Amino acid sequence: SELDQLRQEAEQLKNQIRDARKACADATLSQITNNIDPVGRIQMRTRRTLRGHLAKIYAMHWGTDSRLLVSASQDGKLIIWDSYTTNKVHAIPLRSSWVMTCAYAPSGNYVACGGLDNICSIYNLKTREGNVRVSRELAGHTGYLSCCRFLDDNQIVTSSGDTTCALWDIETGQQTTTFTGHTGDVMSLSLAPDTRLFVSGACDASAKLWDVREGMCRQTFTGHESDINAICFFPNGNAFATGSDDATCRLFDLRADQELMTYSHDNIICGITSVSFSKSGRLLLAGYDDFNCNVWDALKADRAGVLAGHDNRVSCLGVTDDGMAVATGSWDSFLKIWN
Amino acid sequence: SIAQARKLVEQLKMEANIDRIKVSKAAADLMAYCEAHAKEDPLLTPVPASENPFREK
Amino acid sequence: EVWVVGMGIVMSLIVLAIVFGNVLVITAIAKFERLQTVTNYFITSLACADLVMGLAVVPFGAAHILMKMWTFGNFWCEFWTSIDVLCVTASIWTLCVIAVDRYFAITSPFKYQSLLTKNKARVIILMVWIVSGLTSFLPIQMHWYRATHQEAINCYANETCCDFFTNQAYAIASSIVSFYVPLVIMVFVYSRVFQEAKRQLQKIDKSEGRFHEHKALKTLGIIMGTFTLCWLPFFIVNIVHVIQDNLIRKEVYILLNWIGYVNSGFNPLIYCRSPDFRIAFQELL
Amino acid sequence: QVQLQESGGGLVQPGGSLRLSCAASGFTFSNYKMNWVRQAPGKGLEWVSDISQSGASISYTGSVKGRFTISRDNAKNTLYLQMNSLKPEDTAVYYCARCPAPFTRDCFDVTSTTYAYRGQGTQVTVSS
Amino acid sequence: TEDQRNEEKAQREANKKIEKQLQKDKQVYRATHRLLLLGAGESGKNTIVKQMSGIFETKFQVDKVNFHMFDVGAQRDERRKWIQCFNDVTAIIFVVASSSYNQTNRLQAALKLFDSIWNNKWLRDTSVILFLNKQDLLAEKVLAGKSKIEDYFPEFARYTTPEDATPEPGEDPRVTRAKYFIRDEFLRISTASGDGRHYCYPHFTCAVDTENIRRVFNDCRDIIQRMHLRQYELL
Ligand SMILES: CN[C@@H](C)Cc1ccccc1
Repeated sequence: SELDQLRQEAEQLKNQIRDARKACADATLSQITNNIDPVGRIQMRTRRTLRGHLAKIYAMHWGTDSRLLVSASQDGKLIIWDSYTTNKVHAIPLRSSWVMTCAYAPSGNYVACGGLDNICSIYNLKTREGNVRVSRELAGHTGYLSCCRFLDDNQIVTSSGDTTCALWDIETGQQTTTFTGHTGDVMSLSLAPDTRLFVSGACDASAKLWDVREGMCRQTFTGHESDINAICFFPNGNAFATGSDDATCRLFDLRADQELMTYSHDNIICGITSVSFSKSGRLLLAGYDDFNCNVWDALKADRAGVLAGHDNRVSCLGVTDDGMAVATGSWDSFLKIWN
Repeated sequence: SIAQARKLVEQLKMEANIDRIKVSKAAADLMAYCEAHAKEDPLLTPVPASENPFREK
Repeated sequence: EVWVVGMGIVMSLIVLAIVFGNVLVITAIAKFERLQTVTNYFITSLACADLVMGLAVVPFGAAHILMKMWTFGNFWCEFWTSIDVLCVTASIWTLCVIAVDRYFAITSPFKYQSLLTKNKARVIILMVWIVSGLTSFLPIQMHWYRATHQEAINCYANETCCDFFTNQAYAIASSIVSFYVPLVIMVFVYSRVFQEAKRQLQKIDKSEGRFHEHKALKTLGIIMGTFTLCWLPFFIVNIVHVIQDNLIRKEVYILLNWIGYVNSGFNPLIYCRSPDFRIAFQELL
Repeated sequence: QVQLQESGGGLVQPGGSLRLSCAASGFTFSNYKMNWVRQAPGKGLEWVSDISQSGASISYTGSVKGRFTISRDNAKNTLYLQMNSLKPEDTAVYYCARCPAPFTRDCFDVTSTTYAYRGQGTQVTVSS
Repeated sequence: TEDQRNEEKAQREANKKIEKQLQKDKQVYRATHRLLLLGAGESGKNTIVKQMSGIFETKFQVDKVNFHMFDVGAQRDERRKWIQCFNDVTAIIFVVASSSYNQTNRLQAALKLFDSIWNNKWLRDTSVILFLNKQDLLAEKVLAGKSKIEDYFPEFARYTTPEDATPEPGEDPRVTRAKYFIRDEFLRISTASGDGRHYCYPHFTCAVDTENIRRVFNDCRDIIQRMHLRQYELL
């Protein structure tokens, strides 16, 4: 009848897409990169330890100047740190103790936060006198805020645990666009270098590529076997890396529209919470649930080093725009800056 | 019910017909990008302590 | 010659064991930030007192015993006694402070988590050493402890001898202050802690006992079975040999005092056997 | 792409038996604990049974103990449910649900209205 | 470098005030206890709130100690992600309507949810205070010919009331037997893999006025004492 035909058509389309993807699999990255000299061994030491948070930290974000950074903890605090001198530039108390994400504006005049209140709060840091106060409260999501990234000082893209993403205009306070299509909570998002596209990973073992202007999904990637927690673009914007609860990382290309490389090992049976790239994209840094961080050769898929200085879950990880240092946060309420 | 199936079918139809390139070309592009910017990576190639901002305690 | 060689070997082994045990705890606490807690401050104070005892007290006593002579002058004779008294008093009062800390943590769960911070712990630790320093150096170096009998006067003026003669008003005031009051306080607080522990096991069996004292007595018997076993023998003789004469030979007095010295080599084995301390000790060396 | 396809079902006289098969692809079958869930007409999802990675632990609801049986073949990546004695209250759509994550002792969201790692389901009716 | 020295100094006395304020706030943070109120709309979860928009706040004072209760609302029924945010609360209050023993199977769903919460890897240290609401409705349904308990729990007919059971006076053995069977269903899961790091505290509540906050206070006191006793190798 009317039903049971759409399902068969969808299955046929899935088979056609799979065949088209298979027809493009000329070779593999490992075969091509056989002549590449190995990276070797990466030995990083903790250059700074930042203390002052009372509860576990979920989020951090570097500044464009590669010197200041914001961190969010469920003690009810956003702390803005100077990395070079380990001082404290700002301390902002939050109306809701439950915060899951934080962002830092590229200009540096604003920060953003959100969590188990379905509201994104924007904080102005360049007031003429007084202190930091809420300038905008974007509301309308029906689920907890998972991630938020700034586009200029008037636009922001947020992901929510209501299976939808949103693009908001800050001045009016109304969301310009809604991105639908995921069947699970959207856990992370990453902006392209040109800020024209972005990618999101959901709790359905899938990732999607969205165009900001049109508001529609262009490509979908399904290689993982469990929930996706982290996602990050390659420096040139033609690829991206994802991490999940199945304990593997995967590199997906956009032109080829399929997976290129997998980063996993037999002795790792814990999920991956954070993903980041190096300045040149040669090293891929991943935070794990076993209280450790790993460094992978992004072209040869062999582990190159371990960041082992945290006593609890590693929740957030970030690399500066200069590429000099890597900052990691954990559930033990300390930040660590490595070089 | 019917609406979600229709949306899924439309999305699959529109995603089916997109131009692609070979895996070798994408791998070569990634290799070229990684090799071109090797000198500018501070983490990959260690930086002398003179110009390291975090080295001085 | 065999007797003195064996005695020297035993004393050297005791000194090495004490210093090796009491250096590792401090190094681990200083290194690992996970082992930095309010209680660990008291543990560090106790370990420092034991280390000072093992460095500046035991070797000098061993040299005095083996050589049967005090080579140093009269100034180093009175200085050594003051540091000995200071070390023993500080160690005993640190143990009492740890006992009171546990008592307050268990008996008043709500007030403890807020009232006691890292600032007040350091004030208490400093207050313990200030009082012990004033009750050890002042009564000794101001000559309030000298005895009035003939034998004491001979050794007081003579060099080469460092026998500890005390009058009846110092062997009782010092013993009560240093040992007996902390003993009573610790006995009371651990009695209350043990009573509190039994009430919690009587609520887990009454609630979920159909599904599936030994540990409380074992852990509280080790603490009360080595401090009392190592210090009670000395502090009874210390009063008896002054209240009445000729009952205790000086060899017994020396031997019983040295039994209380090895209690400093057992302290890290009681308060530093937690899994965190075990993994910290495994990480280094 | 994780796929769970259910088989079996149909119309069966009271007292009859049915064998339901669940073919799983796209993930490592050995590392996950599997569940059989069902939804009756005009009702919500009900957890029916579950089995662990190696089959050591098996659980049922009180309305199916003694009658229903669950099993898994890890070599062929298949989940089997055998229904020996059937009642008119067993008419429902049966789904084959999967644990959200591997190597975990818990399963949070398997009877939810929406859930990613669940199959299409098969209709089972026992009327007359 | 005079300007550099001036800005560095300004940075130092800017950090000093922030650190002073953080030290002030640490005492307030350490001196309050966070509770996670869970359950379902059918199970009540609001009459508890009555006697003390994505989350709701409640605050109450017991013997001059602070309690904060968190009601999770306006959230989807996928709790496998946002539950991890409540892994350092002192207690999770789990409310279950034991009267609805006849989705239409509330008790089995509650048992499965409790098992999932208990066996979570990030909730291995969190204790649960279990409230079994609507006992009067359960008594009315058991006394009347509404439904049979062994239709969903066939092992109930082989259940004998434990001797330690102390029913309130003026009762019938059937309602006591049903109540204790339901309670032991949760206690089995609680005792299967507790390992002494956390416990479960089941209570029977019908209409008690201001006694629920007293029960929560007593159970939190017990939780803290047991944690302190365990960390000292003493319990
Ligand atoms: C005998 N004077 C004790 C009260 C103190 C003491 C303890 C040990 C060693 C020497 C001295």
